[PDB]
Amino acid sequence: FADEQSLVGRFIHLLRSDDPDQQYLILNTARKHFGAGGNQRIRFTLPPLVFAAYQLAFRYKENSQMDDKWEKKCQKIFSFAHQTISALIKAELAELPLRLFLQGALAAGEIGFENHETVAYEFMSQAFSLYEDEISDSKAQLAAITLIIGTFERMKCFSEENHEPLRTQCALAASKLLKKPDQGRAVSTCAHLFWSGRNTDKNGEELHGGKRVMECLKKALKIANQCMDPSLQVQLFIEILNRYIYFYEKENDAVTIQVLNQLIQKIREDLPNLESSEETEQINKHFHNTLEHLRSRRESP
Amino acid sequence: RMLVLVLGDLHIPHRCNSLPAKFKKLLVPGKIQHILCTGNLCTKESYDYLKTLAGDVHIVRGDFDENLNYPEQKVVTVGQFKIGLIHGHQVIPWGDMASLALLQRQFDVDILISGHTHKFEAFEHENKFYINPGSATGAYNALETNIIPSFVLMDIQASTVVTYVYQLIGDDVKVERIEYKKS
Amino acid sequence: FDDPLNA
Repeated sequence: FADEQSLVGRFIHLLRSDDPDQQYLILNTARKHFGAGGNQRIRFTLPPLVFAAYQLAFRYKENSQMDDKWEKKCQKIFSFAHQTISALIKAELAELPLRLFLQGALAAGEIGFENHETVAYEFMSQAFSLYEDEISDSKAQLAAITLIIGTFERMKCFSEENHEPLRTQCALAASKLLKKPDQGRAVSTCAHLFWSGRNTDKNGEELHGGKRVMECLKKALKIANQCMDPSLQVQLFIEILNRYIYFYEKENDAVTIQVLNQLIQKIREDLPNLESSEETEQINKHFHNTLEHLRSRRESP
Repeated sequence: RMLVLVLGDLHIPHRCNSLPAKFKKLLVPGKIQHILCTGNLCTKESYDYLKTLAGDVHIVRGDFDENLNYPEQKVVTVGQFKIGLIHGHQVIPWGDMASLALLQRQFDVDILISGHTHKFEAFEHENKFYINPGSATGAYNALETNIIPSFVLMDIQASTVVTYVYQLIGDDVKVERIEYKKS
Repeated sequence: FDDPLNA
């Protein structure tokens, strides 16, 4: 079942030499054709078909003047790729169709055909649906939610009514992780959507939500205060502190220098509270490097 | 005298059947002492290719790697240089330079190398060195439409990395070099 | 330019 790979990998390259009009028909013909492979072979046989659909949609935008229906054809491409990934879900597949839906949303956001906002929103909605339903391992949940936040932070096709659902659902899903360190890391990662992530209502510029950013980090510190393991606790404090540094260096006026001082004070308070090991040597070097960065171009206290 | 090969994001066979011919010709066994791979060579086939090129192969899990073993992040030493390995999809924003240097601080590596951007970048910041080869096969990236296949190899002398970058610009392979010496 | 490989 792991053999036809390169075969399709061959068919996908050579076919890229034809015409997009024909390229749709050939992909469509390989569709029911390859889906008849079974619940075993399509694991390695349909992902190339999905990526070929996305690539061909970009190619259709390439001919935006030589074709007046490239928007309609792109709606066709993304609906066909939706059906293709849903077929991958039918064979009980949790983590691969999730990334495929995220990639579909990213591509639809960049292409910019007519009705592409709804398509990208729908792909993201299914990404969250597979995240809630079928992914249960803590490690896989953390990896998936980090993937969702990274992907979602980069697209700028949503309006605030459409941008806010995924923002808040990222906040909730990341906050409902199993382990406590996982929760802290995901909530800390969530600030990037409020700061860097863009939306259409600002005509392209980022939200620059400075004050919501701190609320995410402040919730991560409250979680770090519940780790019940000094070694891991202090590490979470150093990580969260470096997130504070990241936003302060990007002109987040709501990141007061005093918060930096209090947070570094807690670490100096309970850093000697651990004993020698390789792990503590790395933790000490992490913190020492963070301060030595602060000392570089010494600005304020 | 040691030379290593850093390459990733081949995406075989999701978006790429195989590497570019000129590339395939330039990578021959024996010359390359170590191989540091970042991206997702989605199938073990390409892993056995990288094991053909050299004996010490170091890969890290990417977002699309169906494998069962690759670690999310690795820190390996070559000679005297501390090298950090990570694909780069957990380094949010994906291409953020300020976010990568943060990983450097946490890692305490002298050279931190990542991918998932499919854009090659080699720069020195805060007296530390950051390298992103990109896709050796010039795979598809949703955010960049004019992608140039590239890879990088660094010959760690002794407290001195020289990094050469091969690129398939047009038809012929154009190369560039950036140098960095230990802090 | 130079190369540990070919031209």
